[PDB]
Amino acid sequence: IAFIACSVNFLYASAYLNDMAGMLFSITITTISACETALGLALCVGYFQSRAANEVEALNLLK
Amino acid sequence: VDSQAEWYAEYDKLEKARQKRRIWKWRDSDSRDEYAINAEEPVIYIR
Amino acid sequence: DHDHYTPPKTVFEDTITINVLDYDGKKHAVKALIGTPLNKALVEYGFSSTYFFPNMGYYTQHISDAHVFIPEEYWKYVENVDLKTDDAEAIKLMFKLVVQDYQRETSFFASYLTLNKEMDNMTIGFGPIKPWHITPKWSFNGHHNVKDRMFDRLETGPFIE
Amino acid sequence: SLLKNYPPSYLYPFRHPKPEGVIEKVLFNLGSLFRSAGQGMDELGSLMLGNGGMQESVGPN
Amino acid sequence: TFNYVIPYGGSSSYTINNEPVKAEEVTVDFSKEPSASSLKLADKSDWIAYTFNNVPLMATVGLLAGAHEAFLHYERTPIYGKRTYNIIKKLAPIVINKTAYATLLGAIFCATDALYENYSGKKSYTSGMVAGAATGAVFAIGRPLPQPLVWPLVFAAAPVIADLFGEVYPESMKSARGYGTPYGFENLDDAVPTRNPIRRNPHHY
Amino acid sequence: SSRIAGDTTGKYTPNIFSPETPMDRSFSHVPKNPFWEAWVFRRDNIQREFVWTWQTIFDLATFVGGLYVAMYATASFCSRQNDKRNGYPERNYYFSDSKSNFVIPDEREFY
Amino acid sequence: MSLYLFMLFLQPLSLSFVSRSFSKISSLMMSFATLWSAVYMWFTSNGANQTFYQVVSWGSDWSTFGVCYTSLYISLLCAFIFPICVILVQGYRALSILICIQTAVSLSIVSLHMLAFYALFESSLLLFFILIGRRKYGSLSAAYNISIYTFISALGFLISAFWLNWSFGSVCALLPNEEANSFVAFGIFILLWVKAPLVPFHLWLPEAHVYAPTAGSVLLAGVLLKISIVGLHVFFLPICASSIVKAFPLILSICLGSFIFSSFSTLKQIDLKKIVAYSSISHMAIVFLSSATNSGLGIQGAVLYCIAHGLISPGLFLLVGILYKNTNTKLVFYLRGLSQQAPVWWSVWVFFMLGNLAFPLFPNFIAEVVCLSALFKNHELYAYAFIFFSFVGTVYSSTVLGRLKGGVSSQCVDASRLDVISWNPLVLATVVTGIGYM
Amino acid sequence: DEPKHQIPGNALDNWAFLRTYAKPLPDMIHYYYYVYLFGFFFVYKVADFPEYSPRVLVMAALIGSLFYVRRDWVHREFKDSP
Amino acid sequence: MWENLWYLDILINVLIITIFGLISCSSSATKSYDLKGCFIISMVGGVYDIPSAILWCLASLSILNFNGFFASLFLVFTWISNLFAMQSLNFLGIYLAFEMQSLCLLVLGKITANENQRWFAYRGLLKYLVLSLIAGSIFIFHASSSYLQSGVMISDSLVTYVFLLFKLGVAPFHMYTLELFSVVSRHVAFVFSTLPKLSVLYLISNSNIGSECVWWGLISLWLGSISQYQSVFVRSILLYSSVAEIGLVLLVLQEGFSWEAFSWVSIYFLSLSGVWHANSKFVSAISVASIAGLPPFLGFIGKAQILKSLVSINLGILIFSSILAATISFIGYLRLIRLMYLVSPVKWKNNKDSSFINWSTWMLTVGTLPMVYSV
Ligand SMILES: CCCCCCCCCCCCCCCCCC(=O)OC[C@H](COP(=O)([O-])OCC(O)COP(=O)([O-])OC[C@@H](COC(=O)CCCCCCCCCCCCCCCCC)OC(=O)CCCCCCCCCCCCCCCCC)OC(=O)CCCCCCCCCCCCCCCCC
Ligand SMILES: CCCCCCCCCCCCCCCCCC(=O)OC[C@H](COP(=O)([O-])OCC(O)COP(=O)([O-])OC[C@@H](COC(=O)CCCCCCCCCCCCCCCCC)OC(=O)CCCCCCCCCCCCCCCCC)OC(=O)CCCCCCCCCCCCCCCCC
Ligand SMILES: CCCCCCCCCCCCCCCCCC(=O)O[C@@H](COC(=O)CCCCCCCCCCCCCCC)COP(=O)(O)OCC[N+](C)(C)C
Ligand SMILES: CCCCCCCCCCCCCCCCCC(=O)O[C@@H](COC(=O)CCCCCCCCCCCCCCC)COP(=O)(O)OCC[N+](C)(C)C
Ligand SMILES: CCCCCCCCCCCCCCCCCCCC(=O)O[C@H](COC(=O)CCCCCCCCCCCCCC)COP(=O)(O)OCCN
Ligand SMILES: CCCCCCCCCCCCCCCCCCCC(=O)O[C@H](COC(=O)CCCCCCCCCCCCCC)COP(=O)(O)OCCN
Ligand SMILES: CCCCCCCCCCCCCCCCCCCC(=O)O[C@H](COC(=O)CCCCCCCCCCCCCC)COP(=O)(O)OCCN
Ligand SMILES: CCCCCCCCCCCCCCCCCCCC(=O)O[C@H](COC(=O)CCCCCCCCCCCCCC)COP(=O)(O)OCCN
Repeated sequence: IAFIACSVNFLYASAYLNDMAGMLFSITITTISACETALGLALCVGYFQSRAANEVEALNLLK
Repeated sequence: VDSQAEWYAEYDKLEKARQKRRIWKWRDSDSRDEYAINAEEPVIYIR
Repeated sequence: DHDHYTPPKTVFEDTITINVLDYDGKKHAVKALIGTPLNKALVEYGFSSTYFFPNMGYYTQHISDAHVFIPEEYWKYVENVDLKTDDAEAIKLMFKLVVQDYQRETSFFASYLTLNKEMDNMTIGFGPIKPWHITPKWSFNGHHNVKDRMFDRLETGPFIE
Repeated sequence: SLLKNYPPSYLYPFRHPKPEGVIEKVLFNLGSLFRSAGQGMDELGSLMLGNGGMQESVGPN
Repeated sequence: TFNYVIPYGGSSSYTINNEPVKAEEVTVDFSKEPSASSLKLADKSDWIAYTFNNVPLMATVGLLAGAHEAFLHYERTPIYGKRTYNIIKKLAPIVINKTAYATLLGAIFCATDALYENYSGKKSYTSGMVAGAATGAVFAIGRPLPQPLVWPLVFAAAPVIADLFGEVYPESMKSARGYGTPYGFENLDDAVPTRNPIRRNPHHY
Repeated sequence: SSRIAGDTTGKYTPNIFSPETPMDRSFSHVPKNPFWEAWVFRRDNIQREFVWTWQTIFDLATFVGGLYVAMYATASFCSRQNDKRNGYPERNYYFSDSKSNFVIPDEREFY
Repeated sequence: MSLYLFMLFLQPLSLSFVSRSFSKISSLMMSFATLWSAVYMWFTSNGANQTFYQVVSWGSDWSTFGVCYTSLYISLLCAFIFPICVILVQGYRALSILICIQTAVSLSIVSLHMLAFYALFESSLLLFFILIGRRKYGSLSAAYNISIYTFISALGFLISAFWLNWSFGSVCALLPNEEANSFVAFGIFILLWVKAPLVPFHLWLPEAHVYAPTAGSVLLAGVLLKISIVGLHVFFLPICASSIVKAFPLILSICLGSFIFSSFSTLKQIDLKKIVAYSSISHMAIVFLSSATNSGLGIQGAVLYCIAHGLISPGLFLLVGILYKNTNTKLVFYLRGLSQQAPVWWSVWVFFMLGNLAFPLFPNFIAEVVCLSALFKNHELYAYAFIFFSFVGTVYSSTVLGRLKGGVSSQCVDASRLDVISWNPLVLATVVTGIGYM
Repeated sequence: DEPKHQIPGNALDNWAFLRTYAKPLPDMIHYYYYVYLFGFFFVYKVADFPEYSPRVLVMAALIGSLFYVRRDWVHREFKDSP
Repeated sequence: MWENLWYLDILINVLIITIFGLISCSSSATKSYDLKGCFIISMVGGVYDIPSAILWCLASLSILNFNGFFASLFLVFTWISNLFAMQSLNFLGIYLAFEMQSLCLLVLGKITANENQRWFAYRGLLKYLVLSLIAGSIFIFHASSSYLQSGVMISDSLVTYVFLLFKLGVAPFHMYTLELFSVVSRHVAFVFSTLPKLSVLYLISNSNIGSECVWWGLISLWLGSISQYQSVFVRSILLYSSVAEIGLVLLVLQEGFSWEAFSWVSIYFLSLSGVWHANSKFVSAISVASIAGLPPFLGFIGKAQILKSLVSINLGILIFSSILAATISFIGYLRLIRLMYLVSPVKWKNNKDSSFINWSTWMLTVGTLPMVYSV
């Protein structure tokens, strides 16, 4: 959500200045964010598969 | 064993080393952005 | 002068047996020598490497400890430690990182208990331990399912893996 | 086994089969030269080593 | 000298002076001069104004320390269990008291510094030592025996370190250059620069 | 019960299996006393019994700091007298606040 | 000079190629050959060349090596005392450590570059950390003390050397530079303050001496304390004279306080090595103050008194090590009747203790007379202060001697042929210097 | 037997004091997340801070060091109570 | 089109090596030395200056001790990302390069963990990921505000300065290194604690990313030293040493001393190689001595460069702090020596794969005298 907010700000700036830099940076954000999310979801699934029986909320480290 | 010649040769070597170091310490910024400080340097940018 | 020499006792006389409750719930008779620390006797018996953790002190990580439950009658033989020193620091990190909530009033570490004659047929149990990490080689995922022995580990202690 | 395309060096590590390619043949001949030169150097060293020359042989069963 | 007969070192004539000669023909400076805000904050004329200008630093530091401790407490409290007590009622005293006591210590320090400098009329080490001594005395009002001695000493020592390495040190080594000829020795034949080296631009962050 | 370990001829061998105790360098070792050992341990580790008391602060200040203050005052007086003796201007010493820059006398100058 | 440096580099080199059973013999031969090379360096050093007898450079400012009056005396002293250390030490590990330490220390003395001096002198930092913290007879606390003290003082010295190299462009002694800055002067001074044990930075030396081996203690007392005066004459006084004259009352305060409190602390010792180690600290203050006067008498007297200390304190440490081998004790209270039980050891012990009390037929007398004369040239009270409080040394030396001298003992603990061979050179050198061949 | 240091306190009382460190341990990401965020915003705000005297800066650093509580200290002493 | 060919050749090289490795995948060669040499050759086509040659040298020395085609391929990806970080001219280049490098770090961390090590390694990777997302999101938000306000994307701004502070791992941004590198493979920790820094240093020097504030380097120095002295585990000691040293190097680099930091990073790579790839006690002892800054080895030269640059700028507080914090860190290094030779008998794995370890120890001992001109 935060990355989308930043990419939208860049598109807004591109419309404001009639410039193509923000459009390029926004497609770059989309690609990098999607790759990061895929890898992170891989790590989350692998982390959940290695949980021991005693571990209760493995995914919720923030507890 | 000419001690005077050895002494003066050694001192000359050390003094030359000091002069070379102080020349070596005269350094402006080598930053690629810094075209003002390096205006006279011959460079080509491929960008 | 020249008082009487005392012949030493053979191994049979100075062997005490301790009944140890393992993590699975089975009771093991661990024969041990008087004068040996509890951690060494437990290691020699053939308990798995997950049952033990290195002593988390600056210079004591070569020693292998265990979280053990000691009956009230044998609390006297546990060794006193000075809080203003770093041995207490090893002990405090071992509670903070390994034992955590699984602590009980009977919780102790094996190295600070020395076996003697009066501790014969003492019943102790391995205390539950939380997942811990020092190095990727020296860590505990939380699964007590490896069938190795801490004896068969020649590695002295944790360093850069 | 599952695969039958395993390299011959992998299947016969003790002795590689007879060289068939030109490069392999050249390597074989170079190895022969190296073996002879090494044995010559071995004997020259054994002369300096003295009586016995640190020679070794197979022992009887 | 490197001999056992005459004293080591040397002496310079006090009557003879050497005319200053410029290190370079044209001087380009990348060091910016002090801002008007810095001179305003450094002004100790009015002790109340000096105190009120410099306390926001102390209050900020106290707020970070209190926030650190309050978060250490908050992190521990269990979300899954509903708590009978109110967490902010527990946590607010921490931050508020830390910030208040820090601000009070900084206020004593700045006020005593300005008052001593005004009364003495001179800028000196002693103003910082006395302000630090008073602040450390306030720190150790009801504390056990070593602490009445140690805190006045530590709090007094801190301004001495600040003065020694923040003011005396830079001013002692302004002249030394590192390029061309040594500052004392221009008679020696070293490469003389038209311009001083600019290793970086004036900063703007 | 004892035997001579050392051999001047050079045919020395250590009889680790010998029934008789060798007369080696440990033969002359001092027997030692339990309480003397504990006194040595106590005396070396006397920092354990250190306690900050007003009496301790009083002693430390009055003797150590007092001797430092006395020595510094005496040295300053001697420096002042020597400056008057030599004819030098009052020297700018580190903690003396003097409006003179005289530090090292010029050898060439006549004072 | 070149021969001496080559032999200094050859000694550690030989250990790599020796059979590991010939190591002791090869090391002893190498030590004696280095001593002979030092004698050759003295022979090729003409007094006509007044500033520096010899200067050699091997391609850079760092590789500039030279000998002066102080450097030549200290280098001959270390080359003289090293063989005794070699025979006292057994094992390839110990031999390697001690040879590397001696190579680094002896290269430091003749170095003329502050940065190279720092690099060679601190190369022996872990070697003492390992040496003093050896398995059974070492203490980790003492090794930590010495290592940390040396690191902080040497880092301050290094920062001052960097500032000098930036400002002047050179940090070699042969190039005349003067500075009036007090920060750089203190940066150079702090190393001297720590290395020459001066109150309150003297705590490392005692713990190190007690828990170091006898060869290690001999080297530490003999030449590592003297490295302070090489640094003072070579790298501090030529450039930092203005600061020493500015701070002279403070310098006297610290030096005389070190003398007095070290003397008083010596009185509370029950361990023989600690008694000798504290005597060394009290002895260093006169040297430091005499040099700091920056007069012809002071420099010569300080270097002379350093030679006297480097001939007397190694002997006391060697005798104590021999007694500890014979008795397995260093407590004065356990040791009694040594006069009757060890007449030959007792004679040399009394002789060296008289040397430490600066009696006339010993080099310490001549050296002390010169140093006190320099102090009297500065002011009368300066000499009077040192002369009076010298009586404190007599009290503790006499108490130790009286405790050891008589009593009841059932053990013959007297030195063997090897031990007598070990101290004979030191006794001969002490006599020769005492009659005036300083 | 050898001379040994006297250990103040009783064995079981000292062990009970040490056992007060065995409490539920939060994971450090929660602290790190907030420190990272507020630190980024803090570095942005610092460039706008007024220039302070070196003496005041050093005193502020001293006060912050004195006021800083080690994470273990809160761990041992934390009570889930009013 | 010819200027584009220089960059295109590197792609074509990497792609054909990738497809050749995929085709020639067999149990007979699990250690693919041939593709490692091919990758090393391919990375020579990206050398254009001295800093790029240093990048190539470290990249090759790293790729020697990775095992397998796949990890070597991701090290090549890290090299490409680093090469573009050096050449980045505005916000977009910086962002693209550095989060590509972050992706390579995540992949390398994931693929060098055993099944028994997944519970902690994947946790550390996830925590690193979330912290990196914080840093990148703040960077790009402020970049959007700047691009709106100024109309141009200029890499000389506070935003990139703070983002590069996160990348360096200084003062409040060093915790991701502590959490991640504690739980990952020793080679992964070694290569990603040294190699990334060179690109950031080059970007800072060339694009004038310097601030007047000295708080962050000072905080890095003091915090690193004190935490190193208080840390029980050996990995944390080594990790905190880097925080302290990189804070000091950051203080030096802001003032324009690019040459000295470029020498320091290389000497630090060589010094850390031996302690991280611990196989012999003596090699680790020399490495630890070199990291301390100790005189007989090349590490003394590298630290001396930074300290010599410090006295030139004439900031007294920094020098005083440097001395005291250096002593505090020296205590921890002495702890490391004590643990090996003075605590207990030590037995280690016989991992006889010292590819460049012996060469690195030789270079640390030898290289002091040739490089003495620098200081
Ligand atoms: C809601 C979120 C919660 C956080 C709220 C804030 C969020 C952050 C916002 C902005 C953050 C940026 C600025 C914050 C400071 C930067 C630190 C940081 O971010 O690192 C990440 C850090 C976590 O990193 P970590 O790696 O996980 O923890 C490492 C430790 O081992 C941690 O393990 P530990 O805690 O168990 O161990 C602590 C250890 C760690 O060691 C340190 O803390 C190092 C700190 C040393 C000073 C740091 C450099 C100071 C330079 C400041 C520069 C500005 C001034 C310039 C001039 C100053 C000249 C010096 O120190 C100690 O043992 C306790 C003593 C603490 C100070 C020690 C020095 C004592 C000197 C006093 C002498 C008097 C005694 C005399 C009598 C003695 C008798 C014998 O996060 C924080 O700690 C932030 C907490 C914010 C509270 C700070 C309060 C004051 C801040 C300003 C004052 C500056 C002094 C620093 C005090 C201590 C700070 C740690
Ligand atoms: C043989 C002659 C070599 C002598 C001169 C070299 C120049 C000619 C290069 C000829 C190649 C020889 C390689 C030697 C150096 C490499 C440099 C280089 O190559 O580019 C520089 C050169 C021009 O750059 P430049 O001379 O540096 O001047 C540009 C500006 O001045 C901007 O550059 P800048 O940064 O130098 O600016 C001046 C700088 C002044 O900077 C300096 O003073 C430099 C100091 C020398 C440091 C040397 C160590 C560097 C380590 C790199 C090792 C070289 C790896 C070789 C890689 C390429 C292999 C060919 O001032 C500064 O303040 C900047 C800071 C510089 C960094 C600080 C220096 C510290 C270095 C780290 C030392 C730490 C100690 C480590 C341990 C050492 C212990 C002993 O570019 C070229 O000539 C073309 C490069 C082409 C390379 C490969 C292309 C041919 C093959 C293409 C197809 C490949 C695929 C087929 C493979 C075929 C084989 C299977
Ligand atoms: C286990 C040991 C058993 C063996 C015991 C050995 C016994 C030793 C005998 C004691 C010797 C006493 C001699 C003392 C005089 C010192 C000798 C000496 O120094 O030689 C002088 C020559 O002088 C003499 O020969 C003196 C004659 C000695 C005989 C005179 C009568 C003997 C009575 C003894 C009184 C001596 C008191 C002197 C006090 C200092 C060298 O002459 P120069 O060339 O000028 O040397 C330069 C001077 N300087 C050494 C300072 C560098
Ligand atoms: C002026 C120099 C000073 C500046 C220094 C920087 C410049 C460096 C110049 C010298 C660099 C020398 C680097 C030495 C590396 C050591 C060689 C090495 O690592 O070999 C490995 C290589 O390991 C491999 O992984 C092999 C794969 C790669 C093989 C080499 C690839 C060659 C690519 C071509 C490079 C040519 C350069 C391209 C054009 C410049 C073999 O060791 P292992 O088998 O893995 O384990 C050793 C076990 N033990 C020692 C204990 C017995
Ligand atoms: C690292 C230095 C830190 C000091 C360590 C001292 C021991 C710490 C104990 C804490 C006590 C607080 C610190 C006081 C030290 C200052 C010395 C007092 C001398 C003094 O009062 O004179 C002042 C100037 O000295 C000064 O204030 C400047 C003198 C600088 C201090 C001495 C520097 C060298 C000391 C290093 C010793 C060894 C280092 C180991 C710590 C007044 O001067 P004024 O201008 O105000 O005139 C007055 C016109 N109203
Ligand atoms: C917290 C730590 C500190 C707390 C405890 C400190 C208590 C100690 C205070 C008393 C110390 C002894 C007295 C010396 C200081 C006196 C006051 C200093 C002022 C001063 O210098 O006056 C001079 C004192 O006489 C002198 O020159 C010195 C005479 C006393 C020295 C001889 C007495 C002891 C002898 C033992 C040997 C020690 C010295 C060895 C060399 C004479 O005035 P002025 O004519 O010089 O003009 C100088 C202008 N103020
Ligand atoms: C702008 C900055 C403002 C100022 C800020 C100041 C902040 C503090 C700076 C202090 C820096 C000094 C660093 C030395 C720290 C003391 C040594 C640490 C104490 C210690 O416990 O070390 C143990 C042994 O050390 C020992 O046995 C050594 C004993 C003590 C060494 C003496 C110190 C050297 C001399 C001090 C002054 C020298 C001249 C100063 C100019 C080994 O601990 P471990 O390895 O078992 O680890 C287990 C962890 N508990
Ligand atoms: C409190 C008693 C003093 C303890 C020292 C005892 C004797 C040491 C004397 C060593 C001899 C040479 C050292 C040069 C001066 C060192 C200290 C002299 C006393 C002193 O602090 O004077 C200060 C000036 O020195 C300064 O401003 C700098 C002081 C030293 C800085 C401390 C740490 C520096 C470390 C630097 C490392 C290397 C850096 C190289 C770039 C202030 O006296 P004042 O003239 O202002 O009079 C104002 C009085 N009303």
